[PDB]
Amino acid sequence: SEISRQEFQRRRQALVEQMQPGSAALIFAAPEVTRSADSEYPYRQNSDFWYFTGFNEPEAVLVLIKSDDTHNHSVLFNRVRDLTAEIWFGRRLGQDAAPEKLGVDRALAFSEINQQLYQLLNGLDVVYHAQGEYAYADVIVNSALEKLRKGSRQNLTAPATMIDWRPVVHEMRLFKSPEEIAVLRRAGEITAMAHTRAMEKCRPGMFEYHLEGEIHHEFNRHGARYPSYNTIVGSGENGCILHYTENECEMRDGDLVLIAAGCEYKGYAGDITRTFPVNGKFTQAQREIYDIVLESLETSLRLYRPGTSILEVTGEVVRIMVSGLVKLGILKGDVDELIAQNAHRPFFMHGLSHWLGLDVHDVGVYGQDRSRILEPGMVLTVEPGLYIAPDAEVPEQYRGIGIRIEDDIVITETGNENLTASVVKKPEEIEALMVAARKQ
Amino acid sequence: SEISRQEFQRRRQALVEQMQPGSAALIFAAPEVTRSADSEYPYRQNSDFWYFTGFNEPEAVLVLIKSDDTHNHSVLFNRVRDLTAEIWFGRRLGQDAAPEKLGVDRALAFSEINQQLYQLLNGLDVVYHAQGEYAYADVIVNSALEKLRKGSRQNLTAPATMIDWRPVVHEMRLFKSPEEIAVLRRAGEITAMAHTRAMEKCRPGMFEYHLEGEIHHEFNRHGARYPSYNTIVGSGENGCILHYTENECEMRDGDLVLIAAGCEYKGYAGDITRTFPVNGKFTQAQREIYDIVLESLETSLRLYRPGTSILEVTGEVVRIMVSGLVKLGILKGDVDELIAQNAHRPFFMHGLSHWLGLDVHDVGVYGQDRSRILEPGMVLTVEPGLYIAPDAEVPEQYRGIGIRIEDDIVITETGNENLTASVVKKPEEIEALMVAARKQ
Amino acid sequence: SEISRQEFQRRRQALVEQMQPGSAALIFAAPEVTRSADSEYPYRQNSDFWYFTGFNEPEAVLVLIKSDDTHNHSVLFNRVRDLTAEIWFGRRLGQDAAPEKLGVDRALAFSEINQQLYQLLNGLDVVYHAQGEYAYADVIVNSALEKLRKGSRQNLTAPATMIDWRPVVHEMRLFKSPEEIAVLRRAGEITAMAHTRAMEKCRPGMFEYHLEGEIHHEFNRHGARYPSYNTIVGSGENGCILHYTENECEMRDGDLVLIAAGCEYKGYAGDITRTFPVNGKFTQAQREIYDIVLESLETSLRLYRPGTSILEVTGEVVRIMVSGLVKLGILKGDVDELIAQNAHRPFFMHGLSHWLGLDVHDVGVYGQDRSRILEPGMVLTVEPGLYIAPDAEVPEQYRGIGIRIEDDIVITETGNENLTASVVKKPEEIEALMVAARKQ
Amino acid sequence: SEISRQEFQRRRQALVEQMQPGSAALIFAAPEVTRSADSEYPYRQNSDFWYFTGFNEPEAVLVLIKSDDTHNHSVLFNRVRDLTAEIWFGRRLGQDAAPEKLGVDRALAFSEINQQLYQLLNGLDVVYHAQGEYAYADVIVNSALEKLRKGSRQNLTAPATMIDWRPVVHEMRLFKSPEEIAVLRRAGEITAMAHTRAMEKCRPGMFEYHLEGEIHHEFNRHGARYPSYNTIVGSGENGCILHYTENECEMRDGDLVLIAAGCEYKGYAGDITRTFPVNGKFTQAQREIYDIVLESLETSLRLYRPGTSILEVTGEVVRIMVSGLVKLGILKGDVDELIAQNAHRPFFMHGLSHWLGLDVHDVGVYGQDRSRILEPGMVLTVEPGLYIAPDAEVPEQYRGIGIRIEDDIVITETGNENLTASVVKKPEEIEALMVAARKQ
Ligand SMILES: [Mg+2]
Ligand SMILES: [Mg+2]
Ligand SMILES: [Mg+2]
Ligand SMILES: [Mg+2]
Ligand SMILES: [Mn+2]
Ligand SMILES: [Mn+2]
Ligand SMILES: [Mn+2]
Ligand SMILES: [Mn+2]
Repeated sequence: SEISRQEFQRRRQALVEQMQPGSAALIFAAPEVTRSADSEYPYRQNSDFWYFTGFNEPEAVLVLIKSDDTHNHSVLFNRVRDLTAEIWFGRRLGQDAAPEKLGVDRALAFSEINQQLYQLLNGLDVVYHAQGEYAYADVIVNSALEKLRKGSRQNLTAPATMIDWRPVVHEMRLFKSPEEIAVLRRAGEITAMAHTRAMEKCRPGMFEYHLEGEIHHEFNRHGARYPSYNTIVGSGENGCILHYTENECEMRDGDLVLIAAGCEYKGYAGDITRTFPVNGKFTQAQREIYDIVLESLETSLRLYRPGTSILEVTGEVVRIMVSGLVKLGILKGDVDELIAQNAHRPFFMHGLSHWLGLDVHDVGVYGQDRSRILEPGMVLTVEPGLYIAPDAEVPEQYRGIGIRIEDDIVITETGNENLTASVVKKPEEIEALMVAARKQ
Repeated sequence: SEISRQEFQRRRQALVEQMQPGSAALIFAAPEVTRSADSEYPYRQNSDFWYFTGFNEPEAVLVLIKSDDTHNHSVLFNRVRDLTAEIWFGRRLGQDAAPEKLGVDRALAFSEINQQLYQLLNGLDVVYHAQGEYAYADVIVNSALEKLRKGSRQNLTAPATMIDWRPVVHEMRLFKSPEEIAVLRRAGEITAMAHTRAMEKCRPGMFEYHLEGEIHHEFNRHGARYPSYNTIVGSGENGCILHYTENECEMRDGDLVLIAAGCEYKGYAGDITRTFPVNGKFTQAQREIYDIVLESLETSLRLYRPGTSILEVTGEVVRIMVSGLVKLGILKGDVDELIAQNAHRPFFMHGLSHWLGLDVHDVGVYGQDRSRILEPGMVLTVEPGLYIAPDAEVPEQYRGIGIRIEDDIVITETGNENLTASVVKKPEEIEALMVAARKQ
Repeated sequence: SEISRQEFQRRRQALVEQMQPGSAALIFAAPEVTRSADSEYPYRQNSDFWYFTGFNEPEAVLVLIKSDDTHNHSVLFNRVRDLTAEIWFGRRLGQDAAPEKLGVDRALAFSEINQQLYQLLNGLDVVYHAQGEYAYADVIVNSALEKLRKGSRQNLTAPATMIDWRPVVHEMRLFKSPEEIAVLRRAGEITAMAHTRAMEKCRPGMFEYHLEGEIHHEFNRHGARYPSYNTIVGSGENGCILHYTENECEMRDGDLVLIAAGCEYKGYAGDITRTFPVNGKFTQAQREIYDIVLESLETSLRLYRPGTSILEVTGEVVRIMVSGLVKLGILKGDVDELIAQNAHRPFFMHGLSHWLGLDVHDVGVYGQDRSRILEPGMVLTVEPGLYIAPDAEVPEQYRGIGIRIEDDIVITETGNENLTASVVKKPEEIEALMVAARKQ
Repeated sequence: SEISRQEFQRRRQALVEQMQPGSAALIFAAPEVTRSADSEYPYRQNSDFWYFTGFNEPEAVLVLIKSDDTHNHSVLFNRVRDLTAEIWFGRRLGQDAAPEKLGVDRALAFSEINQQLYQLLNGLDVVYHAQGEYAYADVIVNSALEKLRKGSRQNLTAPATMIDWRPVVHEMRLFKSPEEIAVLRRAGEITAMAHTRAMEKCRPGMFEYHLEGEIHHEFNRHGARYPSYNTIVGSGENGCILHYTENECEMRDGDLVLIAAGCEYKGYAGDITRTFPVNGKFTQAQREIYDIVLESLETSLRLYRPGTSILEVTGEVVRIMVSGLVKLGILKGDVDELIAQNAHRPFFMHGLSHWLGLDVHDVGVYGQDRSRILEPGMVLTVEPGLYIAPDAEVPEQYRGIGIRIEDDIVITETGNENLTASVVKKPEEIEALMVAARKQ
């Protein structure tokens, strides 16, 4: 699946619909980024710029002008075409093709932006700009307003009101359209297929990085060239470190392995976590921690629906975890007291769920302590985990265990749809998958 | 292979050996880098910082102080240890472990650098600093010198002489040690193995990006997690674009495919280019252009040795190319005149060779028009190419063809060693390899 | 006269009255300014900061917070008291005295501003700030908003709307109160008294700078320590240069001298220009140019009233000037055509009138081509001039003559009040004043 | 007196004589400076720029290039001429006149500096630059070096060594030439004449600022338009504040008045302090403190000579002060112990002497605790003072007294010359001068 021109158009109109009359919205592209010396990282367009343009070039600015409640138009600044530059660093849209390709009214050369932008802004009342987002953008916008302010003898005037569009735009991205969901559904399928391959490929003696390569190859072959975030393969005690990306260790028979990987497909992010035995068979100590994390996930998946919140479902997961850990002797005392003492926090120290979208940790307001009432169209992760440090004062068999199980869901009219259930998580189904592969 | 502690030590002493008495050299680490929102790219240490420390953390500064011709010592500023931070973003060396692990005399907290650095610099005559390399570094160094200048009532004084260490350090990196060469030799083997796999895997109907995934998987499985540069898979007319990285097109039976990929192994870069038929069989038009590019490579490999230069070997390649193109009717006129008219340049528009090392386009002085006399220990690429644009006024059969063949060599006492000959380039050996794979 | 506490209070309330509910206005003080090395210029408070505080310290910020339509309060950040610092660089208000002295609700240490300001702004909808006014201020405000934006996990939120208060505040300053006018009336008397002294003191052989010293001494003795702008004493051909401040030349018998000086009294600016013979007797050529400039001034003073504009009165002055210059042969042709050709502009090349107040070139909107309808309370200068360059192609006797006559007026309910008529401008009254002094 | 072209030439050659072969020295002019809105302070050229050019324009850069030990030349960047701009903001030298007027080899337009400077610097080994002196200068120089560094394919190269010229240039300014001394001698005469006038004019009932106006008028009439520093008139308890410039108080019969004023004449600074009774007659308590300060000055003036130091003469002054204060009961205990306890410091808390020159607090190295051996040609102030705070626990009659007496001297071959003895300081000679004036 993909995002059509029509959808990019609707999004711009949805934004403009909310802008005041006599205003201009300025959305800048991401700068290129050095990796070392003159070699650069693969380009990643700014998410908000991408959201409105589907245009993957740097040195580009969308300008949406609203004259009144029925009049508005779009100017794109982008790089001019250049034979030399393209024979080297590759094709560019240019100005001729831009209006038709991107559905914008006008297209001007980025090199002229300092001589043009202030003219577009002259006489307006409001300018919507994301201050401090990019330095070069602030330079451009401040430079344009200075011309207008100091140029009253040339009958210029600056908009006196600047407004952050980020709250507005991020509220928009918080609610996914059917097109967005179809794309995310596929990023789900692709990411899940990679996690299955990792489970099937893993043998003791392989390195954590070998499963990374397997996952990335799978993303790639389905047309998801880059991951959504730096992949984590934490075997053994490395699984207790939430952002472990060294992936440098030999995987040992007896250890668990926590794999956290996500693809980026048409800009949208998959994000799955699966934990499993390197030797294909859970031990009793591993099962005892795993069944608690799994029940937390399965209950959350039953509970997530419109009307509830992340805060609320989290309360149910806390209860499941404290109760489970008491029964294992990892915690001692009354369950209810232990909850009010947050006794779980040394072992489960992150949130249950985050928004998912163009960014893996997606934009949108959570509300105080994530108490926001969920509504259909919201996409989020469900990711309970338990992490018992190597030197935790608990029964020995639980020390140095890190387990997380993460799924991606979308809130629907009567509950949620699970986008990542195509990769197994029930421990017997994991063990069966892995036994199958060792045959073949 | 790898780089030992001893080697990192020697390098620092080699630098200090050249510093003046009463001086301090300041080498800063690379900053982390955003990819989108709060997710970051995989960390890539500054090459010069890596060269002297083998230390892959940000927020770290090497300070080498030379008191006189026999007295000198090293202070490392690096991040302090922090349980919380490491449970999240992963392990850190800290100050306790640093002196022993990295072979430095002292280790201080980066957070204290503003309160400490000016003390280290007080009373010196010279400070070696790479101005404009990183903004945060310039802020730190300028801030330290301002304290010293304005603090004469506290008996402080600033070094009045600042010197760029980059010329000195890059001259050092231009000459590889036996350890460096062993590492580069393996980056050669790994990169070559990937290009062979790409040749064996390619079928018509596959996308350019599918061969990218095959190459990256191969790098990964040999412990080269990231490439040295953004991989190019240019099939058909896409091969005429020198930095084509979209890799988005279906590969067609009849087209050639130019694959330019390199691994990064222990920090050092492989860089290979191979061009071949998507269907495993060169056409006559393809052979006619390929044999010219290949003869250029084979002659260059015979000629490269101590005493000659890149400029000089390039002259021989120009002659081979002009002569070849005349015989095909791509160029008309006297060969010698055509050379003095640079008639080849529309078709071969980049250099023959670049330095290779910690950076793929490696540091070191080429001399005017790359006329520098080569010496043993120099590592460089040999990469002739011919690119006939789709709309070139030449016989039709040559239009839209892009061919390059690149090998990595090291200059030795009596010639060069080819690090990448383990992947085939003779057209019959390419066709044989590909026929073999299609069986299976 | 002076400005009371009550007036400073009213001004703040007038500003707040116009702010939106749930907003904060941030007004910063001027930075100290180096003259050479470590010696600084006399401090000059930012006019807008002065306008609301009457507080002549740097490192100070007024914060006016509007909670709703009946609730609002003021926090002043200012420098803490310090015995050492004051024994050196002089007294400071501190925080204890500030609420009572300046009539503000709270007073905090400027050194704490980064730790406090974001707390004041948390949860508001609008912040009024003058962007690009001072660099240190922008750093402070951007820093405060970044904390609030990135701090949603600490239940912080930034105002999404920033608004320039300058248009609002400058509209306020455009209309002077009775207190302001009494002060300006005295700045008028003082400035006029200086121009009379200059006329009485001038002999041929004195230098232009000697009359500067006389003027400044007069300002000083009436308690106007500094001038409003750099004083101009342009004798002879130096009078053709509108901002001639070298004042370095010997004044010659036969030349005219244009003196443009203004005092600064309680922050408010006088601005007078008078031109006169260095030898106390106008020649015929001087009278012929002088009578045109004078009639322009006298007619303008009759015409200036509520209902008309500067543009309109300027049209009458153009007519007077073109007609006068035709009769002298300086211009040739029909008067009406010459006006439509702007034939006067080589000789009268600046505006007739500028707003006067806390700044000599005072704030407030002129409207296109200064067409704004005048209203009572507006203070402005009336300053026609004619400047015949030394090499102008006109009759010899007019070359190298520069004459301007400037008065300060305030628009009243039925016309204007002249604040500077206490210094003579009729040529016979100038000559009489000067003859009297020579006795002284 | 004044500074000739020849002297400016010698100074440049003296600098070049010390530069390395293959180097360029870059000396930038001062930027204009805002006072309020669009009105600016009187221009004050950077002292070091003035020192080598005698050129009082902004947007100007001296470039001294040293090719070898006998070859060197000067390029001045300065503002181009412009009719419009000069008819407004006044005359400019331009490029045509500059070589002859300023004795430089070449003169280029400042507007071209970014396109030219890097060409001048290309291929050099050293560039002398004052980093952090002015922001615009650092931008220019960093910009020029970046072009050269990144432009090796255009056979450019940057000087790898940057050196601060300030230590070198300030050592030069520390030793005044006969021309400089003649100028300083006159700045002495002028400043002294102002202090005499202040003594003769002062009556009780006058304000501190009235004597400021008298002093400035005197500076002005001798052709010293601006003071060297912000004038201090501290009567009564205001005299205990070392940098008291409010000068806002009525001068009371019975109080002392400390006047600290200095002129700026041809760029060079006078700096005199005199203290005296507002009513022309010292009381006994005033005499008792005054005679200690005066004996300190008179002994210092006998002692200052080549071979001694400021530190050393200061030791003698400490002894005089401690002994004097003991005899008055202001200090109790053994004199020698009290000295080793620095018991004087609450009452005499600044240095005895500072370098004087183009800056009042002039450049040049003092050595640790001002221990530098004095040599002929050094110009410095001699300024002992005693300041008894209003709430000091000492006999009542001494509280709230501030007395300083400052003279300017130049070290000669066999002692010093007093430049400011033309204004009286013996108390009977003060009282006589003041009685004479009252007749006016
Ligand atoms: Mg265990
Ligand atoms: Mg073809
Ligand atoms: Mg004349
Ligand atoms: Mg007393
Ligand atoms: Mn997640
Ligand atoms: Mn290459
Ligand atoms: Mn005026
Ligand atoms: Mn002094």
